[PDB]
Amino acid sequence: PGATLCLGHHAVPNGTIVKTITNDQIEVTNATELVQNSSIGEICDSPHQILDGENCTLIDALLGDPQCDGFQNKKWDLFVERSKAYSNCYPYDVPDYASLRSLVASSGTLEFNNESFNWTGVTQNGTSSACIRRSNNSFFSRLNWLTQLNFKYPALNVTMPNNEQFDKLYIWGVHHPVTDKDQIFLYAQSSGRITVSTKRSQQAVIPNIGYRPRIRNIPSRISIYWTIVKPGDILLINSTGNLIAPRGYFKIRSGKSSIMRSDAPIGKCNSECITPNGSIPNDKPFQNVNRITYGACPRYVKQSTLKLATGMRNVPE
Amino acid sequence: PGATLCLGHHAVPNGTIVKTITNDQIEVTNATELVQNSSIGEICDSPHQILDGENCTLIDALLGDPQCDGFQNKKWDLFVERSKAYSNCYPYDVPDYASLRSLVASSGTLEFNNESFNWTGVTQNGTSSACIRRSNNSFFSRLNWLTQLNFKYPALNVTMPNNEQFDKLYIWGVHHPVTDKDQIFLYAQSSGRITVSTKRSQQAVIPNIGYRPRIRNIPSRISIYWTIVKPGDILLINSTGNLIAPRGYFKIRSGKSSIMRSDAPIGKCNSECITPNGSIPNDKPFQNVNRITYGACPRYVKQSTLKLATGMRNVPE
Amino acid sequence: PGATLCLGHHAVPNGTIVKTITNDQIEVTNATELVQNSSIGEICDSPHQILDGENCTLIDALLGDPQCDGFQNKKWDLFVERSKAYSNCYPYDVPDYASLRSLVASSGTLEFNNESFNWTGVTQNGTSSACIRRSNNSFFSRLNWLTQLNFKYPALNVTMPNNEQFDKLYIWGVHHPVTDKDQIFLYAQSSGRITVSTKRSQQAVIPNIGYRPRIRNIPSRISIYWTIVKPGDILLINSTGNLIAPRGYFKIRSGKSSIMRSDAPIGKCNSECITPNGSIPNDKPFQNVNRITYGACPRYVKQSTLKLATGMRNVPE
Amino acid sequence: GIFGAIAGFIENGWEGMVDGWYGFRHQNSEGRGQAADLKSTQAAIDQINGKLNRLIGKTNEKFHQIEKEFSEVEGRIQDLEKYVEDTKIDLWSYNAELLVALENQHTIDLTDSEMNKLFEKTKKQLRENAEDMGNGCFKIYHKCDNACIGSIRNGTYDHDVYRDEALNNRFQI
Amino acid sequence: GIFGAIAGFIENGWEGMVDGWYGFRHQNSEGRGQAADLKSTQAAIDQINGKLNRLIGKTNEKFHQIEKEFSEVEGRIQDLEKYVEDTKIDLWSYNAELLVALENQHTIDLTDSEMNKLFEKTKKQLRENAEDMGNGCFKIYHKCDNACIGSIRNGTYDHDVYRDEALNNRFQI
Amino acid sequence: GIFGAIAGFIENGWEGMVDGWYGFRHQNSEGRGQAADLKSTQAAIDQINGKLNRLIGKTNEKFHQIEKEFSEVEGRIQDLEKYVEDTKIDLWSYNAELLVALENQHTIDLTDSEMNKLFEKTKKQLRENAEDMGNGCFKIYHKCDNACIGSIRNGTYDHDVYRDEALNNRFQI
Ligand SMILES: CC(=O)N[C@@H]1[C@@H](O)[C@H](O[C@@H]2O[C@H](CO[C@]3(C(=O)O)C[C@H](O)[C@@H](NC(C)=O)[C@H]([C@H](O)[C@H](O)CO)O3)[C@H](O)[C@H](O)[C@H]2O)[C@@H](CO)O[C@H]1O
Ligand SMILES: CC(=O)N[C@@H]1[C@@H](O)[C@H](O[C@@H]2O[C@H](CO[C@]3(C(=O)O)C[C@H](O)[C@@H](NC(C)=O)[C@H]([C@H](O)[C@H](O)CO)O3)[C@H](O)[C@H](O)[C@H]2O)[C@@H](CO)O[C@H]1O
Ligand SMILES: CC(=O)N[C@@H]1[C@@H](O)[C@H](O[C@@H]2O[C@H](CO[C@]3(C(=O)O)C[C@H](O)[C@@H](NC(C)=O)[C@H]([C@H](O)[C@H](O)CO)O3)[C@H](O)[C@H](O)[C@H]2O)[C@@H](CO)O[C@H]1O
Ligand SMILES: *[C@@H]1O[C@H](CO)[C@@H](O[C@@H]2O[C@H](CO)[C@@H](O[C@@H]3O[C@H](CO)[C@@H](O)[C@H](O)[C@@H]3O)[C@H](O)[C@H]2NC(C)=O)[C@H](O)[C@H]1NC(C)=O
Ligand SMILES: *[C@@H]1O[C@H](CO)[C@@H](O[C@@H]2O[C@H](CO)[C@@H](O[C@@H]3O[C@H](CO)[C@@H](O)[C@H](O)[C@@H]3O)[C@H](O)[C@H]2NC(C)=O)[C@H](O)[C@H]1NC(C)=O
Ligand SMILES: *[C@@H]1O[C@H](CO)[C@@H](O[C@@H]2O[C@H](CO)[C@@H](O[C@@H]3O[C@H](CO)[C@@H](O)[C@H](O)[C@@H]3O)[C@H](O)[C@H]2NC(C)=O)[C@H](O)[C@H]1NC(C)=O
Ligand SMILES: *[C@@H]1O[C@H](CO)[C@@H](O[C@@H]2O[C@H](CO)[C@@H](O[C@@H]3O[C@H](CO)[C@@H](O)[C@H](O)[C@@H]3O)[C@H](O)[C@H]2NC(C)=O)[C@H](O)[C@H]1NC(C)=O
Ligand SMILES: *[C@@H]1O[C@H](CO)[C@@H](O[C@@H]2O[C@H](CO)[C@@H](O[C@@H]3O[C@H](CO)[C@@H](O)[C@H](O)[C@@H]3O)[C@H](O)[C@H]2NC(C)=O)[C@H](O)[C@H]1NC(C)=O
Ligand SMILES: *[C@@H]1O[C@H](CO)[C@@H](O[C@@H]2O[C@H](CO)[C@@H](O[C@@H]3O[C@H](CO)[C@@H](O)[C@H](O)[C@@H]3O)[C@H](O)[C@H]2NC(C)=O)[C@H](O)[C@H]1NC(C)=O
Ligand SMILES: *[C@@H]1O[C@H](CO)[C@@H](O[C@@H]2O[C@H](CO)[C@@H](O)[C@H](O)[C@H]2NC(C)=O)[C@H](O)[C@H]1NC(C)=O
Ligand SMILES: *[C@@H]1O[C@H](CO)[C@@H](O[C@@H]2O[C@H](CO)[C@@H](O)[C@H](O)[C@H]2NC(C)=O)[C@H](O)[C@H]1NC(C)=O
Ligand SMILES: *[C@@H]1O[C@H](CO)[C@@H](O[C@@H]2O[C@H](CO)[C@@H](O)[C@H](O)[C@H]2NC(C)=O)[C@H](O)[C@H]1NC(C)=O
Ligand SMILES: *[C@@H]1O[C@H](CO)[C@@H](O[C@@H]2O[C@H](CO)[C@@H](O)[C@H](O)[C@H]2NC(C)=O)[C@H](O)[C@H]1NC(C)=O
Ligand SMILES: *[C@@H]1O[C@H](CO)[C@@H](O[C@@H]2O[C@H](CO)[C@@H](O)[C@H](O)[C@H]2NC(C)=O)[C@H](O)[C@H]1NC(C)=O
Ligand SMILES: *[C@@H]1O[C@H](CO)[C@@H](O)[C@H](O)[C@H]1NC(C)=O
Ligand SMILES: *[C@@H]1O[C@H](CO)[C@@H](O)[C@H](O)[C@H]1NC(C)=O
Ligand SMILES: *[C@@H]1O[C@H](CO)[C@@H](O)[C@H](O)[C@H]1NC(C)=O
Ligand SMILES: *[C@@H]1O[C@H](CO)[C@@H](O)[C@H](O)[C@H]1NC(C)=O
Repeated sequence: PGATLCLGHHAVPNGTIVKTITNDQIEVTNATELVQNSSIGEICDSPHQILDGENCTLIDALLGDPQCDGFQNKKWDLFVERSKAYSNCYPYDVPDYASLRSLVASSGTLEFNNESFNWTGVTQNGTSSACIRRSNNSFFSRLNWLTQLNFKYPALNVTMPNNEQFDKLYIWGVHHPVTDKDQIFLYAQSSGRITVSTKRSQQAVIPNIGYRPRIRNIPSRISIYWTIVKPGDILLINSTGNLIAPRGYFKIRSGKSSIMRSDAPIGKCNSECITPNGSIPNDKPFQNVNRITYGACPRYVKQSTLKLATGMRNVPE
Repeated sequence: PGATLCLGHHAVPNGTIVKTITNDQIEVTNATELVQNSSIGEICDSPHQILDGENCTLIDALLGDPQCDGFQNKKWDLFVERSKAYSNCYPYDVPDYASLRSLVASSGTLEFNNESFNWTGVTQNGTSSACIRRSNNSFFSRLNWLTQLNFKYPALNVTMPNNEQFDKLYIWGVHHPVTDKDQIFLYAQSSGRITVSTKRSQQAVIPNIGYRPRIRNIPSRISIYWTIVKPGDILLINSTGNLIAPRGYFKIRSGKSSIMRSDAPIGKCNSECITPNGSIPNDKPFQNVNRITYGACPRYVKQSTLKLATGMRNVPE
Repeated sequence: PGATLCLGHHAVPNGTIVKTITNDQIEVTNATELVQNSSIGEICDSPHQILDGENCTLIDALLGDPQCDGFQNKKWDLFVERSKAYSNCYPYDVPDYASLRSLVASSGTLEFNNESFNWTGVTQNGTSSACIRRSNNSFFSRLNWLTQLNFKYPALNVTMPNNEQFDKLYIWGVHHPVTDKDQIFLYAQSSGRITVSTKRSQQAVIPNIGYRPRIRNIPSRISIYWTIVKPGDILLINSTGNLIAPRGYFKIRSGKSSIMRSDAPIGKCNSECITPNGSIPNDKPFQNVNRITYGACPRYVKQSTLKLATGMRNVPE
Repeated sequence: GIFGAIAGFIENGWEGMVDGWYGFRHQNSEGRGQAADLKSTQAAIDQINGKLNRLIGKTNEKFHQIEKEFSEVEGRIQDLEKYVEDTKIDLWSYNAELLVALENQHTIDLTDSEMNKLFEKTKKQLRENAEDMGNGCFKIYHKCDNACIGSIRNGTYDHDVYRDEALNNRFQI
Repeated sequence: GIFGAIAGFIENGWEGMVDGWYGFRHQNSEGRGQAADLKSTQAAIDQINGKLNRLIGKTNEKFHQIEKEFSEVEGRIQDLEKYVEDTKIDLWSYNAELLVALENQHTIDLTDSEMNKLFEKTKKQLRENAEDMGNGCFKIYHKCDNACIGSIRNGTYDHDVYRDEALNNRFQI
Repeated sequence: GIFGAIAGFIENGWEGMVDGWYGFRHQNSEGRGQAADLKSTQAAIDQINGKLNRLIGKTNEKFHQIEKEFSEVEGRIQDLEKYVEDTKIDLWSYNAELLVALENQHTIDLTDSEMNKLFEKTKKQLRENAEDMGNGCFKIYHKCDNACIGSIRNGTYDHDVYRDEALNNRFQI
């Protein structure tokens, strides 16, 4: 009689379909998903330092819009800008806004140090009804609106050395009056000019008089500029009118900081990978949640699923 | 005696050489080519909507050069710009020409709506011998050359609201006169200024008086600018001279449209993939015809041939 | 009795660890390194034509700073800019410095041809104590500082045709005087203007009067511009003051030339691949020395080692 | 599979083997039974776990990058930002697709290989005492009780003990 | 090939087999003949067709991109546009080169495997009635006419019918 | 390995084989000895050299590119330059990692395959004159002196010369 001995392998009743080199559909005993397709719908407040902009853009927090006073001197790993954010101060633009936003975002700090600029012969601290702070006319906290004093605006020629061991970022501007008459009321002479320079750079701006559409009842505008001053260099401001002056400088750091546009709520939770949709788990190598990410994140791909076989071919009875 | 039974496989007298991991030359029974290396030398007019620019660049069709009047209000998937194209109107430049070309190309439409701007106090519809239409002095069809009236050019301060549910694209310009005297003849005052603004943007331009090399007997120039106005915003034009005014706006769309430089003739035929050399078949995954493509196209690679084995190793008798 | 016959394979006492699909550590009999991790610390002077900038940046060699006179008309495959380089002439900036540096670097030549511009009515060859050549006040060798003559600066309106079969690169500038008074001393009228044009381009520059920090006792500045003129086109310079004029043109070539920042010494040796660290051998497919390379180079990767198995699994006794 | 055992000469798998991936079924004088082979099972599992270790929990940190959504039309610079990102995503998408296809082909082939190796090992161990029936089973030509079957499974089967019996049974008429 | 049959222990292919990729040649009492094996042929063809299905007629649509040719010198922005494109093309060129090399190695190995599988299957079917001559041929130790050869090819050969005859022929002196 | 010979049924390698990669050890009436097999050795070496030929000394020339280090903060354009480069380096780094892993898996499997092929060839050559002991060795059931062993190694062994002797020794009691 004797015996029979058969060699074999397992199988399961509930197999899973995967792709190989030759078959786009072959059944195996088990598989695992490699594409993360969901978020938890909130941005976890740990372990990265999150700064929720609330009603403030980063640039409004920089300049010191009155609704943004709570942000002074704060740092972040990730600044979160909300779609509801709005400006509520003197109307302005920033030529190359995207670059100033980017460099501040990457610096990761709003640390500001006041400096005593010698503004002799002019009126300081100009304010407007377009920028209300504690029910009073006010202005951007970090900027100093200079105007005529005793119907004179004597030329400004002011120096600020950088004797620190770090770079200084200066934010300043030019006021564009609505009319030739308002030019005179504010600055005494018919035409202003600004020159801001260092040993390694120069920026010359002329105001452009004219009507713009009213914003908070203001048809004039301010244009914002910036200047970096290295250790051992000097800022020189030379102007005969229309200068919106700096009050000091921002520290500029380098590191891992950034900015993200998102309306996701901030949660009390811990997750390494942030997307605008919310934090995502980072166990999988790929994800199709969002191409915008911050932190230790799976790589964005177009596929909504990629199944890795974790068992043999399934061959049911 | 018994029998012999031999197992074997086919072979062919005409095998083909392919590459593997270890051999750059091994013979197999059959292979197929994965790199498309030829075009049919014409751009098929189907299934994409082709617009042949003929003697017109896209920008000349936009502004309304007289040879381009046939293009008014047309749409395209692919605008084809010919190397023979030439301008035949008032000499102009476009600061950031490449960007205006790109954004119009991507919009895919020349749809234009006239608007009634209140130009009181100036002469409208200025023309030149450099821009002949039906044998008469003329100008760009979409632009309105404003000049003095009764030796006066009273300041312009004109508004156009956008109460549509889409964005408007406005094209406008500044005339740069050859001399200080021609400045006076045309605009009455010695210096012009233009401010074009919205609630969200401003653009200020000053003319630059001087001689340029003559083009169609003209040593002056026009510089072209553009402004997008969103729903609920307003265009404000404030100017004391030198404005080349818009007559209305272009619709701005989003979609799959583009522009291509090519001298290939347009054919009556149907092909998904377009290159500057002509349409190419898209059965293969790769191509070495041109890195410039439009439509469902094989991917550009440097190789002129890549042979995929479609049979076993060939081992002839 | 009979015999025994055993089949087997070699092994070594000193095996090497490699990675496979399933194991990050498996021992094989032999392997070879695919990542080049070292340089010889000098840039070999062969087989590429190396130009060591020494104390000169490319832009200073172009303009003709006095320490750079030895560079006139030289060509290179690779221009090497040293971190110690410094300017020693009239203080200047170049709006879009990076682009001018790049286009000259890629052109690969400082070949300059003098041209006889008709400067009637002005003083030529202005010099300064900020730019000493052979112990005397001097200026950039390729630029011509024009000033008033007999308390007049009559308007300049000067043409230079390109009747060559190649493109010409022109370098020119604008002087920005420190004061309104120095404007008068130099140029006779209170305001200068420059227009430089061709049939296909125009550039209009206005000087900006003001104090900058002193460099070699100079609080004024020069801003540098450039213009390419094609065959059959014409350069037209139209100016009433402040022009720093070209003396001729640079040839502009196309080819394989570039520029590299490095402090590595130049060696008498032969190596195809250059990095800022020094030349590297190019036998391996990858390297982790530097992402900046010139010549036939291994590709930069993040790994410091990648071992390719060149033998079987090692299974010692 | 490339070794021809799983979905090949082994007609199907065994849904009732739940304590291993590969094993043995027998019929003899004392009944019929099943036992998992732990070494082959572990060899396959270790290889698969090695793949997983390379792919799971291994993400890369990125911080400030470029913008990828835009509220306004801009032209050339934005066209370039968009193209850089689309280019990147298509290359990573390709990498992911190829990786999974190669990994899965390899997992199928390696598990096929482990089945084949166990079959070949058993075949050699049995020497002249059994014949391969072609379906993953051996006909054993001698009395082989539960201890004997166990000895085959454990690698302690001495073919010489049974050879005379087996040869007589194989080569009779 | 990695299985050692094609361009291995099978000395060469058969140019005169035009109705299949793998098959059988025999010599017996009634003559010598050839027949294709359709199952092995189809297995190889199906795998190759599966590859082709992934690669042919599967192109991706792109629309407005960046410019890739330039009529004027510009410097920094154009340098970046050119580098982005050159970078892309080199990465796709690499992907294409590797894809074809991997695919072709795999096609050679899978077709080698199908030859080996058919050989192994036939070997097992013949049991103790034949011996492997080392060159892909079996010496069959019994009278095996056209119907008998046909039964081997069709998987209906009963080795027990011929075993006594075959053993007597194999193990004589 | 996927063929199960090296680090498989061959218990270990031979540190004392220095004149080839694969070979033979024997014991007979005249002593015990070793000889390398040159054909199998060369087959493995040729495949490995073919890989090396694709990877060594094959660099690509690049000239003027983009800047990759910056002395000043600039924002948008520099952000894009940096992202393009980081993107490129990560894609090449991935390509290098995958290439080496695939190449090394393949080198291990091909060298395993060559060992298996030599074993299978020898097995077939010996016909009914030897039995596979399961550890890469054959028991040869006839007197097989140095010339006889040499004939096996050289492919000139005539199994018919020894078959009667061998069958008598194999199938005795
Ligand atoms: C210098 C001055 O007093 N100028 C008077 C004009 O402001 C005024 O025009 C009206 O201004 C209205 C709101 O005005 C403020 C503001 O922004 O809130 C008042 C501020 O104190 C003043 N700030 C400073 C530092 O001088 C500021 C400034 O003049 C403008 O914003 C600059 O453009 O203006 C509102 O805009 C009205 O619509 C407008 O008519 C005229 C007419 O009353 O008198 C001027 O003397
Ligand atoms: C306003 C006016 O009539 N100015 C006269 C100059 O145009 C004229 O200079 C000569 O102009 C010649 C060609 O002239 C036109 C043209 O472009 O065809 C005639 C147009 O009607 C006029 N258009 C408008 C809206 O006024 C236009 C315009 O003045 C210029 O293009 C602006 O730069 O000029 C040709 O260019 C000659 O070479 C040139 O001498 C002078 C001298 O005759 O008299 C001015 O009164
Ligand atoms: C035109 C002239 O002579 N102007 C005099 C001023 O230069 C002078 O200001 C002093 O200038 C000092 C150094 O001066 C030079 C120079 O750069 O070396 C002398 C050059 O010959 C002159 N070049 C030309 C072509 O005219 C040049 C030029 O004026 C300036 O660089 C333009 O900004 O100046 C040094 O800078 C002193 O600090 C400064 O006071 C004043 C006062 O002496 O007299 C002017 O007549
Ligand atoms: C130049 O054109 C602009 C645009 O049409 C004119 O601006 C408009 O000026 C009027 C009159 O001051 C503004 O009306 C005001 O509205 C506020 C609040 O809504 C109200 O407090 C005032 O009593 C007054 O009604 C109007 O808002 C403004 N329009 C825009 C779009 O800004 C400008 O007046 C023109 N200039 C001249 C000199 O004609
Ligand atoms: C940079 O700062 C310097 C110093 O403050 C400025 O120079 C000064 O400019 C003022 C205003 O234009 C000059 O005043 C005028 O002086 C003339 C002299 O003839 C007089 O007639 C006018 O009535 C008027 O008062 C002043 O002379 C001048 N001071 C010095 C010491 O040079 C310069 O304007 C500033 N530059 C910029 C770009 O703002
Ligand atoms: C400033 O320099 C420019 C450039 O040399 C001078 O432009 C030239 O002006 C002459 C005289 O008007 C132009 O000649 C004209 O040519 C046309 C057709 O070819 C003809 O119809 C006229 O009868 C006359 O011959 C010449 O084309 C023009 N050159 C360029 C390059 O534009 C300009 O006149 C100078 N200005 C002063 C005030 O000196
Ligand atoms: C924007 O539009 C407004 C309104 O049209 C312009 O304001 C007006 O500008 C004109 C021309 O400069 C002024 O005329 C001048 O007025 C003075 C008054 O002392 C007179 O002496 C001169 O002879 C001349 O006629 C006018 O006063 C002024 N009108 C109003 C209502 O403010 C403005 O110029 C335009 N802005 C731009 C940038 O084009
Ligand atoms: C406007 O402000 C600037 C910046 O403070 C003033 O520039 C400074 O001017 C002084 C006086 O000329 C310069 O001092 C000079 O230094 C050189 C060599 O170091 C020496 O040869 C002279 O005897 C003198 O001591 C100083 O260097 C310069 N500072 C800078 C940063 O450039 C300028 O004078 C002010 N203008 C007015 C009209 O007040
Ligand atoms: C381009 O070159 C032309 C020709 O040189 C320049 O035109 C000339 O400009 C000068 C200086 O402004 C004019 O001189 C002035 O003429 C008036 C006439 O009423 C006189 O009252 C003044 O005292 C002064 O001398 C001259 O008329 C004029 N010449 C010609 C032939 O048109 C033009 O200024 C240059 N353009 C630029 C942007 O530099
Ligand atoms: C952000 O801005 C919103 C909207 O302006 C603020 O919510 C409003 O606050 C006003 C003023 O007290 C209330 O009268 C309204 O009830 C609110 N309106 C809406 C639509 O919610 C909000 O307080 C601001 N947030 C922060 C953090 O300052
Ligand atoms: C995460 O957010 C992105 C961006 O909002 C979502 O992608 C959008 O999905 C909508 C609705 O299906 C589409 O109309 C848009 O085309 C997508 N937007 C963009 C900018 O691509 C995505 O669906 C979200 N994913 C998850 C998992 O929540
Ligand atoms: C399609 O057109 C391109 C671009 O004109 C051709 O590539 C050019 O070929 C010429 C002639 O051999 C070379 O001198 C140029 O270097 C190439 N130009 C560019 C811009 O790369 C290409 O040969 C054409 N291909 C086909 C199949 O027609
Ligand atoms: C490059 O510049 C350096 C530094 O200015 C030069 O070296 C100096 O030369 C001066 C002037 O003769 C000497 O007095 C010093 O001894 C040197 N100083 C230092 C710090 O080395 C050098 O000669 C210049 N090189 C070239 C090639 O011109
Ligand atoms: C080649 O030079 C590069 C650049 O200087 C070196 O990389 C730097 O290494 C330093 C010191 O370890 C680090 O602090 C920097 O982060 C690196 N710099 C940059 C710009 O990445 C590299 O180490 C050198 N390699 C060799 C082999 O010499
Ligand atoms: C090979 O030759 C045959 C017979 O002439 C022909 O039909 C076939 O197209 C050829 N194919 C290849 C791939 O060489
Ligand atoms: C074989 O091994 C199993 C598992 O350890 C053990 O239970 C059994 O007793 C062994 N049988 C024999 C016959 O060696
Ligand atoms: C084997 O199959 C073939 C093909 O269907 C058939 O023609 C033949 O008669 C069969 N022969 C035997 C002996 O079963
Ligand atoms: C086998 O080949 C070797 C190597 O060439 C040779 O030295 C030896 O004499 C041969 N032996 C026999 C028995 O053929």
